[PDB]
This record gives sequence, C-alpha cells and structure tokens, in this order.
Amino acid sequence: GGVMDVNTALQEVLKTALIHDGLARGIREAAKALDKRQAHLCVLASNCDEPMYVKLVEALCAEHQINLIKVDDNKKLGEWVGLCKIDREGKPRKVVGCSCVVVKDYGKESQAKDVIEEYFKCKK
Amino acid sequence: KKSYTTPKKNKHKRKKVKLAVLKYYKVDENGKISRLRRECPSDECGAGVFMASHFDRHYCGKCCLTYCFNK
Repeated sequence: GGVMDVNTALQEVLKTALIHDGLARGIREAAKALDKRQAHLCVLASNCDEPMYVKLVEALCAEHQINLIKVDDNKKLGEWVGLCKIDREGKPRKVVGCSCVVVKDYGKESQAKDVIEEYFKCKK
Repeated sequence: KKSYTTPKKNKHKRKKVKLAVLKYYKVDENGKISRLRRECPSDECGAGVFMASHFDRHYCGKCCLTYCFNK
C-alpha cells in the first residue's frame, strides 16, 4: 500500500484488518484480546486518561509477545477506524480516538501489508 | 379503554452504575503482572474474562446462570 513509514504501515493495515474483524478497538477489547494468544500488533497515544494504563499495556505485551508501535495523537488512529467505514473526514457526528488497537494474526491474507514486520523486527 | 390515573411509585429502570473502565491488573514491575481476581476456569469462556471479587461469593458474568463459588 504505502511507502513503509511508521505511520502509513497502520494506514494500510487498518482499512483491511476490519474485514478480518481484527481491530479490537478500545482498551478493554484490546486487553481481552491480548490476554489470550491472538494479539499480533498494538498501538498507543498520549495520556488522555489515567496514567496507569500506559504501564499496563506495555507490561502485558511484554509478558507474552511485545509488539507495541507507539504512534501519538489518539485522534489520528481514531480517524483511521472511526465507528466503521466513512461519512466525511470533516465529520462532527462521531469522530473520537481509539488510544489502542490490537490486530489478530496480521489480518486477511495479504502481500505488501506484511512488510511492516519485515522492516521493524530487526531495527527494534 | 379509559385513561390512567396518577400512580404511587412509578419508576422505569436502574441507571447502569458507572464504574471506572478497567483496573483488573497491577504491576510489581513493568512486565511482571499481578491479578487481583481470578480468571474463571470455564470451557465456554475463553480464559480471559474475570470474576467478581464478591467475598462470600464468586460470580462470573458470562455464565449468567451457574458457576458461582461460595467462598
């Protein structure tokens, strides 16, 4: 899809893993997912909530399979999932963030979308 | 088929007590988790859902008709 950024990687991963039904949005669905053996990617953002969850997500991914890719601006990845699909990007109806998203087995069967991990396994 | 008269108590429904979202885990250190309430050993349950800390009771909200531990 994109030019293999630290950001366009999610931009091609999302718009795609929703059809896999992978995007366990919110923090609670995320925790419920990665507490099991399903998680294959995690995200975060700034601390618009209690400062004790940025401890917990880092700690839980660390326990079994850490893959945290911290990309700030919660509202950005929020705009990348919305509720579902689109109305506008200038959408005053429902545009809020996610602050964490957990993909399952890197989504539907795919080609260049895998290259995110082909890049960021070794540099980290 | 006649009109209704003023009642004595009428009130519709409870208000879904607004507890904080998720504080079921605590860290001794980053990447050394502790769990206050035990995860329910159920087959239908995916072993990722928690139990109520209901001392004199243990209540799993998924199996909403059975599997309660009394201590």
